Parts: sequence; structure tokens; C-alpha cells
Amino acid sequence: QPIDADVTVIGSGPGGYVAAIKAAQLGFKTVCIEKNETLGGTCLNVGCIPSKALLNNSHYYHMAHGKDFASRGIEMSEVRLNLDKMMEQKSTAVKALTGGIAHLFKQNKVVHVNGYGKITGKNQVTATKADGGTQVIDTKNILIATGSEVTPFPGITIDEDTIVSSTGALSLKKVPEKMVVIGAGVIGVELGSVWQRLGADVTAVEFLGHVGGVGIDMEISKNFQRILQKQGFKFKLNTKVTGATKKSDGKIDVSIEAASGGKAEVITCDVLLVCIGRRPFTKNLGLEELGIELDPRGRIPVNTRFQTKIPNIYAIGDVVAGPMLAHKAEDEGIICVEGMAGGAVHIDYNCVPSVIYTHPEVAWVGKSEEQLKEEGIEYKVGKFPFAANSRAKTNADTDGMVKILGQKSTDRVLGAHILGPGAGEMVNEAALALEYGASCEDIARVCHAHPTLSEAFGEANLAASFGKSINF
Amino acid sequence: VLFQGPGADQPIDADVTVIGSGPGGYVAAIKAAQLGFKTVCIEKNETLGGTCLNVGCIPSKALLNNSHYYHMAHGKDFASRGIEMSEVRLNLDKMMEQKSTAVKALTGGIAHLFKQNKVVHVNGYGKITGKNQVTATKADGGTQVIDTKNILIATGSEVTPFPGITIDEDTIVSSTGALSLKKVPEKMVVIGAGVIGVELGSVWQRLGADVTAVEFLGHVGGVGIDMEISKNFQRILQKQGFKFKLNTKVTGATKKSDGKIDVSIEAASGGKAEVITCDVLLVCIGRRPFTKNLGLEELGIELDPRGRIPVNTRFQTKIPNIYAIGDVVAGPMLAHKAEDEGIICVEGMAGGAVHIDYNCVPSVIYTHPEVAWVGKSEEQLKEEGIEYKVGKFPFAANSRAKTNADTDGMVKILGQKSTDRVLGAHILGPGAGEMVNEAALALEYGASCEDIARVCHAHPTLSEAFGEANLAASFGKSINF
Ligand SMILES: Cc1cc2nc3c(=O)[nH]c(=O)nc-3n(C[C@H](O)[C@H](O)[C@H](O)COP(=O)(O)OP(=O)(O)OC[C@H]3O[C@@H](n4cnc5c(N)ncnc54)[C@H](O)[C@@H]3O)c2cc1C
Ligand SMILES: Cc1cc2nc3c(=O)[nH]c(=O)nc-3n(C[C@H](O)[C@H](O)[C@H](O)COP(=O)(O)OP(=O)(O)OC[C@H]3O[C@@H](n4cnc5c(N)ncnc54)[C@H](O)[C@@H]3O)c2cc1C
Repeated sequence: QPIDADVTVIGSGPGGYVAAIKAAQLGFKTVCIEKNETLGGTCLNVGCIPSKALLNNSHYYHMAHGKDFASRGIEMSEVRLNLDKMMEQKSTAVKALTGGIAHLFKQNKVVHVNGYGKITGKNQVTATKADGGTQVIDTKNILIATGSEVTPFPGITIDEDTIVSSTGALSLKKVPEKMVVIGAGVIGVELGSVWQRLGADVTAVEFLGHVGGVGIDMEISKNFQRILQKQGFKFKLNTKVTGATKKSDGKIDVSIEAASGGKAEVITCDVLLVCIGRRPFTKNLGLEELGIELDPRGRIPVNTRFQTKIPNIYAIGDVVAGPMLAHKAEDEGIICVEGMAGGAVHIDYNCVPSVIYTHPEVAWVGKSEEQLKEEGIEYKVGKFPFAANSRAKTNADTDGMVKILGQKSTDRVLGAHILGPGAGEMVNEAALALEYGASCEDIARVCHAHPTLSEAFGEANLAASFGKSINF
Repeated sequence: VLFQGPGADQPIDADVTVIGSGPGGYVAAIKAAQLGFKTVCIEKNETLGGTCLNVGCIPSKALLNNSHYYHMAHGKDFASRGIEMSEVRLNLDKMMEQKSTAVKALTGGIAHLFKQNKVVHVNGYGKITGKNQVTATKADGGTQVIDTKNILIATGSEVTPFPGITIDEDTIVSSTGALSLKKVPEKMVVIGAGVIGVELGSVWQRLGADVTAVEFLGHVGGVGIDMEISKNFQRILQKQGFKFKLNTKVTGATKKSDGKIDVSIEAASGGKAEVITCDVLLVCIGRRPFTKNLGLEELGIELDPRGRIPVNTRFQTKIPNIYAIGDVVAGPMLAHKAEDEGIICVEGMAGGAVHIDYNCVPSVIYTHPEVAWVGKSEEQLKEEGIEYKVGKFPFAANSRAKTNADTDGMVKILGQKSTDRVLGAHILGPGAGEMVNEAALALEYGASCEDIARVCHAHPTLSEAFGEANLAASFGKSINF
């Protein structure tokens, strides 16, 4: 009863499910193994999709319940939250998209095996199903796309009841009166903002001195934090958590101290969200028996074709180095299978954008000011505020700015940083610009439609190239 | 002094005198000053910013934004997200106030920018009175002479009148009256299903009006819209409740004793006479270049048959120090088009090269769903004999659109059959207006469909549908559809 395959993909997240589809489209007989009940991995089931749904719904709740809609002549007597219904909208979107992947596998002739995959030979994967039955796949190539898991906080046990990971935080059954978030990175600020909008008293505690995670430009990060604080989101930066105690009355006492030492205090909350990071997941995959060693951070080392040291066994996505993002994993999956078919394999991590889907949004691609300074690059700066952009002003939504970093000698765009309305979509024009090696002048001379937020991207590039914008 | 209004009548000298302060003129004036020219801008109206800021793009987009949110709240959308409201009521006065506040802030912004850049603002009616002379006539009857090396005509456009139907901005309105109606009309008829008419019709439809647009041609959305896009757009608007009578001519309109208006219509080719009644009639059959009392005849600058000023690739008229840009010359009558022409024109005066590729100028319709396009339509490629291939991706398969439950429409990419060069991009759906600028950048470089497919578009974003449609055009198949 074995299956024969050309390519066997272990995991169905952004990296694995896309790699499987593309491999089949290139003519490979393709199998995808997934241990969970649905396809789509972390992103679809407990990640990007449910978080963005709650961000959208909670933003609209805020617009209706607060001052915004009234200022536009949209008058409502009472605005009430129905959290069960809001969570239902989230779940409906997840179900539709997970079913969509199942259909795409059928359309492209990808064979779906439900079980826990273990590599049992250089050319063999064995999937064990929940009832113990096994399915053997004899296969020319193996693609490891096993993804990531939450990084635990030493001494604090997540139970998804009162101490939750992002998974528990996405499905709380009531708005907590008080919530503490450990970690002010992208995930923590997004989920904190959701619950703050819905009525919770929210504080994020962070060991470092800025919000938004690794690689965010410092000026952008400081201005972003100030805007979030005015919304009501509180922060304790430069602060260490030493422990948390689950109490008999169901609450949580969190012990904190200054990151540099001293200033010990205890803060109490109803829900504690632990979101200090994520890490590669390779458990019980068979790597030790094959001799595939991990790097000190748990990633699988791979070459430029994504081959492990065993050259017909590959790895992509959150299980290898680089930014732990869905579009990064997807592109690695595509190029890996194109390489298996003999083609070129290229991804430029400097051209991979990052987005924070708060309101205002934050998005960036390329290098920050801090990175350019460390590399000794001589650069110039152009800035344009959304308060001077016609679409933002017409919409009465004017927080933030576009900041462009350009090379002095050549006018090359080195980095683009956006805080404000539409940042998440706008960064993709910037990603194209970086991929093409655009100059600041090039972008300034695009005939951006009027009135659009994109005009602020043009104006910031004009300031960097010529020295002055038109409208500021 | 940087403001020369009534009572300020001493002769001025200038390097560049710009007539008009719309998107083309005010941007040209700022850029000219930044390039080192002593610059004057003459404007006859009480505020700066022209048609776009005062009675055009800005007030229309404000009402489109606000009426969309009214629809989300009053209809099914917010309830589907768990946002429960007892009553949702329209306060039209407050909605119009938000619009007016935005316009006032932006018009004041231009005044500040002129001051910051040392542009001299002359408030008056400019007339060219010699090859190097403009005379401004002010509200008090005073005159002021400007001796100037170069003249830049940026006098813009006006509404095209409809013979026999008198716009009074009461019950028979232009776009200006339609932007300031004092109550939601029970029934509205729109003459003209171009961009302006469809936008303003949709505003009032969302706010409660029964709206019908009557159009002589066979499609909605104006010149150059791709026909497949136009047909799919019309069907979506019809499902929203916006009615259309295409291939139909208006023969007249009568204001009646009960205060309503009877509009007489017929098939464009003849016959099928009918009368439709409305409370408000919006006349929006087009706009046309405005050059009244500018002095062109005395200078010998003749107009083309449509009223435009002929210019060369440097925007020079037949008199080589007199230039013209924007809605007063040929090309798409759009704000960003006028702005770009103004910038490159004054850069040329300063000695630079002058080049604009109109195939890279985008068009946007700010309905919901939005429509946006740049480059060539299928009809254009067929008429030019260009061999092309098609890639399409529906927003129903995009993760951001589906998560937001906002899934109308598609991205359509046209690529050259042999070379994979992007020839045109057409977007119907959420976020089209911002997304089309990624396409405009690609066209500036002569990028291929493959080039775009390989950009690492963020997940989840609407832009991924643009990537997927390019992948379908290049490789033959997308990932997610
Ligand atoms: C709350 C949250 C929000 C996020 N938001 C965003 C966002 O907005 N944008 C963004 O770009 N990224 C976001 N991310 C990150 C994104 O989810 C990941 O970068 C992405 O999912 C990684 O894809 P992957 O295919 O490499 O792995 P995963 O998505 O982790 O998929 C791995 C899959 O393999 C399965 N698996 C593992 N081992 C085996 C085995 N032995 N046998 C069978 N199956 C196995 C797992 O069950 C899983 O389905 C978010 C993450 C979280 C937690
Ligand atoms: C309802 C509506 C909505 C629109 N929406 C959009 C949109 O979303 N996007 C878009 O790109 N375009 C849009 N447009 C079109 C846009 O407004 C025009 O394309 C643009 O304003 C043209 O700019 P301009 O500088 O050439 O002329 P104008 O904006 O018309 O400005 C000309 C100026 O010159 C002044 N003037 C004229 N003659 C003289 C004189 N002799 N002396 C002194 N001053 C003089 C006028 O008073 C006026 O202020 C819209 C138009 C309308 C009517």
C-alpha cells in the first residue's frame, strides 16, 4: 500500500501548501502530509487570518462606538458589542480559506495525507494517523515545511485558560477586565490593540526599549508607541518579568522589575498573554537518525537551493533562517520547487516587507536608519506627513508619515518606512521599487493617482531626491 | 508682499507667471519657485486649488468615504461583525460639514505653501496683454501689470452645458450642486454615466435616493475603460440598486407644477420614447477646456476644434515663451495628469528634459468597489494589432479580501504574447486606487508579468491579487485560483 511520489511536502502552511501546488503545476507527482485537522498551517488557523479579522472588526467597533462615525453624520443611539458574533465572523473566514486550500489540492492533483510525518529513510516518509495506522510514501524528494511553535517563557506555564498564547488570545470568550501582554513585538501589539478596543485595560511589558520587534526603524517605533498610548494602550518598556502566579481566585499576579535591575513590583490581571517569540518546529521528524543537525536556534541549515546536507531533502519557511513571515515562506516554497526542476533560485530578504495591522498601520522594507549607520552607509532622508496628503485629509485619518532613506552617491532607495493609513498595501509598491533597484527620483516621477495615499510615498521620495516636497 | 489683492496695483516683474491655481497651476508655481524662478500665480476665485480642491476630487471623495461608512453601518455589514446598533440615522448637515472642513484645510494649506516658497499670489482675472505681459483685473476694478519672461496657462475646465436644459443648481444641478444638496432626493436622474456621474450617483443611492443614470453610449465609466471591466462594474452597481439606461439620448427636461422634473428620453438610434420623472436632475455629460477672455485670439493662438490649446512636447504654444498644461490641453482630464505636466513644464523652462508617458497615467473611480487602470485595454490592443495574453485573479480568492468579507471583482493583466511585457493593468475591487500605482511603477520600467509575480507582496494584502494575476499571465496559472 505505499504511495510513490516525486515530491513529498511535510506541512501545509504558507510554505508547504504553496510549494505543493507549484510542484504539481511543474509536473511533479506531489504529496502533502499534514497532522492537523485542516490545511493552511499557523497563518490560516491560529495566525495571520484570525488576527487580521479581529483587527478589522475591532477597528470598526471603535469607529462606531467612539467619535468617528458621529463626526461624519452617521448617528447611532446605542452601539453594543456581541463578541460571540464577532468571533463567528472570524471563524467563517478561516473555514472558507481552509476549505479553499483543500479544493486547490484537488484541482492541482496534490495528494493529501492526514497524519504525523516522520522521515524514515533518505527516500521515505511515513505518516502515522491518530489511530496509529501508517501510510508510507516512497519519494524522490522531501520538502520539510514543518513551521514554528510559540516560544515558552521559562517558569510560566501557558494553559490557554487564564495564561494564553496568541492562540488562546484569538478566542477569548469574554473581554477581560485587565490584560497583561508579555512582549511588545508585532503579535503582542496587534492582539493587545484588539482587546483594548473591545474594552480591556491593556498593558504590554517589554524587556527592550521599543515596540514593534526586530528591524523596525527607531523613529517610526517611537512615534507609533506615542500614538498607541494616546489610544489607551499602556506600555512598560525596559522591564523584565520574573514570574507569574495563578491565584486561587482565578486572577494572575505578575512580578516585574526594571530590565537593568530593581524597581520590583507586582501587577494583577485577569488574562496574561505570553508572546515573546516563536521558534522552529522539527519535533520527531527523524532528523537525528539521518544526521541532519540543527543550528543553535533550532533552524535547519540549508544551501541556496534550500537543500539540507542530504541533497534530496529540503527545508523552507519558519523552520529555516530569515524573517518568520507568511509571504517569505510562500516564496521560498515556490523557488525551492522551481530549483528542483532545474531553474534558478532567488529571494532577497532585504526586499521582504513587514506589516503591523494596527490602526494606524506600520509597514517597512529595506534598511532602517540604525542598520545603515551600523553598516557605515552615507544616506539621506526624505519625510512626508499624512497630514499633508489629500486623501488622508479628505478621509479625516491623518496620523503618521512616510520616511525614505536614499543613497547619497546614486539616489538609490535603501529603505521605506510607513506609519499611517494604508501602510500595509503601500509597502508593496516599495517592495517593487527595491526589487527593481529604483532611485528616489524614479518614484517621485511616477504619476501617482490623485487623491491617493500613495502620493505621500511619491512626495517623501521627492524630498529625498530633490531636497523638498511639493505639498510640505 | 506675497499677496496682491484689491488695492495692490503696482507693476510686477516675474520670470514665470502662472494663470490658474488648480492642480496643474499651483504645483507648477511651487516647483518653479523651488527651481529659482521669481514666480507669480494669478487666481480669480476666492480660494486656491482649482476645480479639484473646491468642487471636484476632494469634496466628492469625502462624500464617497462617508456614504460608504453609512452603508456599512445602516446595512448588513456591521451587524455581521458583532457591532450591534439600535438605530442608524443620517445627519446630512454633519456629513456635509466634514466635507467642507477638509476642503477648507486643504485650500488654506496651498496659501501657506505659496508663502513658504515665496510665490506671489495675485487675486484677480488674468488676461494676456502682450507676449511678455499679463494684466490682472481685480474685484474693485483695479488692474495690475505683470512683466514676465514666461507665461504658463493653467486655466482648467468648466462643465459642458446641455442644450435646452438650464442648470440652476436648485433642482437641475451640475456636479457642484450635487455635492451640496440639502436633502436626499427621493428620485434622481443622472445624465452621463462617466466617472463623475457614477461616483455622485452612488453617493446619493447609498444615502437613500432612487438613482438612474442615462447614457448615450453603450457602457459606463467613460473613455478608455476596458469593456469587460466596465460590464462587470455595471452589474455590481445594478445589484447595489443603481439603475442604468444605456444607449439612450435625452431629448429634453421640463420642471413641473408639482416641483418634479419630467425627462424625455429615446433610444440613441431612434424610437422607444419614454418619460422618466425625478426630484433632482444631475447634468454631467462632460467637462471642457476654459479659456474665456484670456487674450488668445489677439495673440494668434488658435484653439483646436474641442477648445484645447495646441502645445508641443515641451508644452510650448506656437508662441515659444507661452506654455499651457492641464485640463486646457489634450490628454486625460485628471488632477495628477495636470500636476505632472506642470512640474515637467517648469523643469523644461529651467533647462531640463521634458517627457511624460500618458500610457503610464492611471485612472481611478472611487466607488465601492473601486475601479482603476493604467496602460492599454483589450480593445486598444486589438485595434493596434498587438498580440497579447490575459491573466485574471478574483478578489474572492484573496485572503485579505475574504477575511474582511469584501470580495467583489478581480485583477486583469494584459501581457505581450512573445515578451511577457506588462501592457495594461485593470483592477475592479477593494483598494484598486492605491494598487494601480504599483502597476504604474512597473510600466515606467517596462517590467514583465514575471517581474511582478516574483515581488514578495506582503501576506495578507490585496496586492497579492495583483501578483497572482501577473503570475497567471506569465506562467499560465496562479497559485490560489
Ligand atoms: C498570531 C500570529 C499572527 C501572524 N500574523 C502574520 C501576518 O500578519 N503576516 C505574516 O506574514 N505572518 C504572520 N504570522 C506568521 C506566519 O503565521 C508564519 O510566518 C507562517 O505561518 C509560516 O509558514 P510555514 O509554512 O513555514 O509554517 P506553519 O504555518 O507553522 O505551518 C507548518 C505546518 O506543518 C505542520 N506540521 C509540523 N510538523 C509536522 C509533521 N511532522 N507532520 C505533519 N505536519 C506537520 C503543522 O501542523 C503546520 O500545519 C503570524 C503568526 C502568528 C502566531
Ligand atoms: C466632481 C469632480 C470630481 C473629480 N474627481 C477627480 C478625481 O478623483 N481624480 C482626478 O484626477 N480628477 C478628478 N477630477 C478632475 C480634476 O478636478 C481636474 O482634472 C483638475 O482639477 C484639472 O486641473 P487644472 O489645474 O488643469 O485646472 P482647474 O482645477 O480647473 O483649475 C483652473 C483654475 O484657473 C482659474 N482660472 C481660469 N481662468 C483664469 C483667469 N483668466 N485668471 C485667473 N484664474 C483663472 C480657475 O478659477 C481655476 O481655479 C474631478 C472633477 C470633478 C468636476
